[PDB]
Amino acid sequence: LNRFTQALVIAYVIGYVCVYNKGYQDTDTVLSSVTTKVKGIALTNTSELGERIWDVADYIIPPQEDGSFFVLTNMIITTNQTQSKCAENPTPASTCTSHRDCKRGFNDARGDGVRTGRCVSYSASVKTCEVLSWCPLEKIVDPPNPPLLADAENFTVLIKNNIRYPKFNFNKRNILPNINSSYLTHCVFSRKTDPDCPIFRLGDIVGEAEEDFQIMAVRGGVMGVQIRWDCDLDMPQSWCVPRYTFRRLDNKDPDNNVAPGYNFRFAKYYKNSDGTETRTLIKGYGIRFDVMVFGQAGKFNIIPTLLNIGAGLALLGLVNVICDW
Amino acid sequence: RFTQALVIAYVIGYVCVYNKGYQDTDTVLSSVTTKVKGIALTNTSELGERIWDVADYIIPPQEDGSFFVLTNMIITTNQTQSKCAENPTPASTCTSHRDCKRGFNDARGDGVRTGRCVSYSASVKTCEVLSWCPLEKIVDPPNPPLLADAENFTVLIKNNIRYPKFNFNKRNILPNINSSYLTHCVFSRKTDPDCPIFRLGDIVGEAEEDFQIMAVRGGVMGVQIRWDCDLDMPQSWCVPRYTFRRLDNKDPDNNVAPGYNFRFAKYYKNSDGTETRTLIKGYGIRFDVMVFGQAGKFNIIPTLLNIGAGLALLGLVNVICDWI
Amino acid sequence: LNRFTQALVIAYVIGYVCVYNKGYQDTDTVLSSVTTKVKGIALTNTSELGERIWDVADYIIPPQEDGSFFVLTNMIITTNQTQSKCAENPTPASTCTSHRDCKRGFNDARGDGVRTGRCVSYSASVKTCEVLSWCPLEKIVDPPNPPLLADAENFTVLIKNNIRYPKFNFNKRNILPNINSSYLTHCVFSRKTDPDCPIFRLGDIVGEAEEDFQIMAVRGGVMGVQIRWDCDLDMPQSWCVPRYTFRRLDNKDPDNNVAPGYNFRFAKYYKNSDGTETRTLIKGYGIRFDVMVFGQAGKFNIIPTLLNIGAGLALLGLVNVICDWIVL
Ligand SMILES: *[C@@H]1O[C@H](CO)[C@@H](OC2O[C@H](CO)[C@@H](O)[C@H](O)[C@H]2NC(C)=O)[C@H](O)[C@H]1NC(C)=O
Ligand SMILES: *[C@@H]1O[C@H](CO)[C@@H](O[C@@H]2O[C@H](CO)[C@@H](O)[C@H](O)[C@H]2NC(C)=O)[C@H](O)[C@H]1NC(C)=O
Ligand SMILES: *[C@@H]1O[C@H](CO)[C@@H](O)[C@H](O)[C@H]1NC(C)=O
Ligand SMILES: *[C@@H]1O[C@H](CO)[C@@H](O)[C@H](O)[C@H]1NC(C)=O
Ligand SMILES: *[C@@H]1O[C@H](CO)[C@@H](O)[C@H](O)[C@H]1NC(C)=O
Ligand SMILES: *[C@@H]1O[C@H](CO)[C@@H](O)[C@H](O)[C@H]1NC(C)=O
Ligand SMILES: *[C@@H]1O[C@H](CO)[C@@H](O)[C@H](O)[C@H]1NC(C)=O
Ligand SMILES: *[C@@H]1O[C@H](CO)[C@@H](O)[C@H](O)[C@H]1NC(C)=O
Ligand SMILES: *[C@@H]1O[C@H](CO)[C@@H](O)[C@H](O)[C@H]1NC(C)=O
Ligand SMILES: *[C@@H]1O[C@H](CO)[C@@H](O)[C@H](O)[C@H]1NC(C)=O
Ligand SMILES: *[C@@H]1O[C@H](CO)[C@@H](O)[C@H](O)[C@H]1NC(C)=O
Ligand SMILES: *[C@H]1O[C@H](CO)[C@@H](O)[C@H](O)[C@H]1NC(C)=O
Repeated sequence: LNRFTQALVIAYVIGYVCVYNKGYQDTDTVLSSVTTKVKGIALTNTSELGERIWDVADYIIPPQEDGSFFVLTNMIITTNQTQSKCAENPTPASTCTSHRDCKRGFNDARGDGVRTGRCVSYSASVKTCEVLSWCPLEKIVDPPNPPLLADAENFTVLIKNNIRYPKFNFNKRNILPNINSSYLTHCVFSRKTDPDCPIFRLGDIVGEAEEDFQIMAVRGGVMGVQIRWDCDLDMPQSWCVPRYTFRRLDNKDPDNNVAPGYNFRFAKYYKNSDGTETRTLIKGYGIRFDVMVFGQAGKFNIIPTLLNIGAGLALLGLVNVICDW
Repeated sequence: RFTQALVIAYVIGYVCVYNKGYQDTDTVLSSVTTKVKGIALTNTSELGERIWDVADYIIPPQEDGSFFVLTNMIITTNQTQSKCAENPTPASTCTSHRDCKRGFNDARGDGVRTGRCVSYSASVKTCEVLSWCPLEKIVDPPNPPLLADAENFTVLIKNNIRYPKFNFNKRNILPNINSSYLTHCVFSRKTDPDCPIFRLGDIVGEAEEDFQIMAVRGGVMGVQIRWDCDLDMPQSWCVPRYTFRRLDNKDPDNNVAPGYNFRFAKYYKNSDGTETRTLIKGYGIRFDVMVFGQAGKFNIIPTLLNIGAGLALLGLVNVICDWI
Repeated sequence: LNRFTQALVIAYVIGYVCVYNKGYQDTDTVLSSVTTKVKGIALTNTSELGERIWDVADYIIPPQEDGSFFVLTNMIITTNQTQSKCAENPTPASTCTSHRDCKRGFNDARGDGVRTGRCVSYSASVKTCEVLSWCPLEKIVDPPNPPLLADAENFTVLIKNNIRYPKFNFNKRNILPNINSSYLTHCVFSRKTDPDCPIFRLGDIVGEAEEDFQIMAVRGGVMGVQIRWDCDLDMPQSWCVPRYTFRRLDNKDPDNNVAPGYNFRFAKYYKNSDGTETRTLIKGYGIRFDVMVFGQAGKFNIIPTLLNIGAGLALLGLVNVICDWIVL
């Protein structure tokens, strides 16, 4: 059996660990850099404001980040805000019977405005603590449904990705050389037909991830666009190609978390003709796209090959001793 | 027979529990999400009581992972494209039209120099420059900080992570957690260790620093999240380890641009159609969420490899020590 | 010749793989954090707008990102935009003979504005589909040359980089301790004279990368500022130093790609005195600087050393068999 185990370990190292595990290569992680450009426009027949356009280029993307990017899909717009005092929103913690309940400063922190000791009426029927803040306060209301920027589904993002492996002084780009420029003029990614088209539709991105753009885009979320560069360096540089994946990253489950979906506040400031400041507060919901790039590669190397082969010999010594037992 | 019992206790006992060398390694793919909550009041000198809603007014701008909380500032207003005197400086000062060179003397004092020489005041005179005017006065930042209420702010930090190799992923919000809990919990090493909502002050504090001394001139806080999991263990044992470091140097010497700050502006189309802007030198603390980690389950490839060398190693151990 | 191969593998492991490959160390990747601050100002004698200043601090850098940063170098400014209906731009797809060609909503998506069914004249000689949108449209024209913010070449960016190796509880900063503060007051990086000056001039950055700031800055691009921390931790902590590299990242070749160079749109919003909104649309071209920090380090360790030595012994066993076959 001594000649049998010896033929087993030789088929175990060369056959198993050197093609299946490919242990004869040195590893190297990817040094990445990405670039996005979103194209589209969206209409909205607001209740009172009437038809309105949002050019996803300028109006839709706060702000214009490096790798990742954020597409506005839904919103609650508070206007004509000015530095002033006013009534908090009706709430067990905010409600007051008189000047005694309102404490200056402390009752402030809670309702997004600083409380002055004064107690005022939120309306005729009810009364609550006065707060100085950006006024009028933001109404407490649910986001519109369907989403205003529902046209977002049909947007499209061009994703350029240059990568390099420092160790192997090798680099490549997600736009393969065998590609027409007129092709990228109107192509759009799809696993089936056009797999090399770096322009992805937003909906397709969310879809592919087993989700639904229209249900998401109401309260927001974050989509992970994973690009994987797993190349065999010893193979032709032509075989090196990006593998695109798509995940929803945040939790949809209302329980067992907080800040469901994804959203943030931002503002537009306007010097009124009176010289006084006013701002428009915007609670924007949307989908944030995180472009996550990673990978590994390796050519042949004598250092790792000899070191694995060496242990394969010592391992055949034990194996023949395991055959004796 | 004694050395053979030593190497067996050396590999299985030492390198396979202490070094845990029977596992395959994998680095983390991370993704984070922050939301800062708070508000702050300022009784400016002249401007009087004023509110800054850390949500909208306090965070320029709203970045991905990391985020930046405005804590102090020097506000220059009513800026317009125009000419005016540079700030008094050995390089900028002039005796007459001869000292002011057009364009060149520009680069230095944050405005372009027209050949003209003008008085910065009655007693002194310096090169005229076109620029955003009036210039930003040269003054120290307020102390205490205006947005000193910042200490008491709180940041929710969500962190989803995945290990590609082991097709495994977890989130910093553990499943054994009420939603009402996260409604008002606040992190603390002692009582609530699983509360992902950290107070800013606590963050700076924990790092052995002081929010009020920092927030005056600014700095950058590293919020390190470490995911070191044993994948062969139950997926339930996989948990984030939070650390806190100040990253920038507080020492005035041996560096430049102490603390952390930047300029930004607010533009306003005047009714005359002419442009004016408000220049703001914002100081603050920038929070860098740095996520990293490693994990590994059992694997025959690495185990046999290491055991193999352990045998060859007992050959040199017994042959070389017998020679000694 | 067996005593010969045994002296060969010994000189192969200790001599080759343990000094040249340094395989006796454990590896560790760098934890990084960077901070940039760009300083400069730039003038522009626009056609009609006359002399104008852009303080790279505030006016030049949309927006103020974490690691990477973006310097505005060229632009096409569309002003007095307001929500309104107006003619699309002349195009085979947009052109219309009458009300019949213009479909409400659908002909919208294409020309950056939503089409109302009505067909209007883009001018006296031609007519095209009316669209509601931010109006007037952005004229279709090529970016100015030379670039308006051509003064950008002479800007300078301070790049502060703190790094740490978690495993070895070791950390260091790209500003070495042997450095005066007055030095960094006016130093400027150069491979030759001042190699330890973390304040790089933009042009020098692009130059070093074998490119030209003035040709780039017209249509934009992205520069990779690579910082490499390759330290030997068993060596004195003083030998640990950053190596700076520079490499244009985007493709200049017009063919075999799209979105050549680098640019984006952004806007300035103004509440008109009438209460109505107006905005200034800006197609900004520029160079985006990506600070890419990476590295590896390692001290001595018995685990990896014994491992490699162990295989060197088994390797000497087969090496005896290699000279056997050579003997025939
Ligand atoms: C440029 O020219 C090619 C013309 O064939 C085109 O190739 C294909 O594109 C379609 C996309 O739906 C595939 O259905 C089709 O199989 C491909 N055709 C063949 C057989 O070549 C390329 O896509 C264009 N650019 C390149 C070079 O990829
Ligand atoms: C999850 O939910 C419950 C309900 O809020 C928490 O219960 C509180 O928990 C503690 C610890 O057992 C009690 O001492 C308190 O009396 C409870 N508070 C009140 C007033 O209801 C429970 O702690 C939470 N579990 C976790 C995630 O630790
Ligand atoms: C948008 O809103 C109005 C008011 O309901 C409607 O009359 C008009 O048709 C709508 N426009 C489009 C293009 O849908
Ligand atoms: C997106 O695409 C299709 C095809 O144009 C269109 O019919 C549908 O209305 C679009 N969805 C939205 C909500 O814009
Ligand atoms: C802030 O400043 C003024 C002026 O001294 C004072 O009258 C007012 O009470 C202060 N506001 C608060 C609520 O702290
Ligand atoms: C702003 O600009 C003009 C510049 O001449 C000056 O007259 C005016 O005083 C300034 N306005 C304010 C409110 O300070
Ligand atoms: C935040 O909290 C405590 C609450 O008692 C208070 O003492 C402190 O003044 C607050 N800090 C600041 C700086 O407002
Ligand atoms: C800029 O533009 C004008 C108009 O051509 C010229 O008169 C003026 O000298 C220029 N300014 C500078 C400082 O170069
Ligand atoms: C800007 O917008 C309006 C509305 O279309 C137009 O009537 C007006 O002429 C424009 N103003 C200027 C300054 O050209
Ligand atoms: C920048 O620097 C050089 C050297 O001072 C100067 O000759 C050149 O004019 C400058 N470039 C621009 C665009 O001002
Ligand atoms: C600091 O000081 C001395 C002053 O003579 C000078 O030689 C040296 O170059 C400076 N060191 C650095 C790091 O610039
Ligand atoms: C917004 O709010 C206040 C409410 O009293 C009103 O005085 C002001 O005119 C409004 N601003 C405009 C001009 O829309």
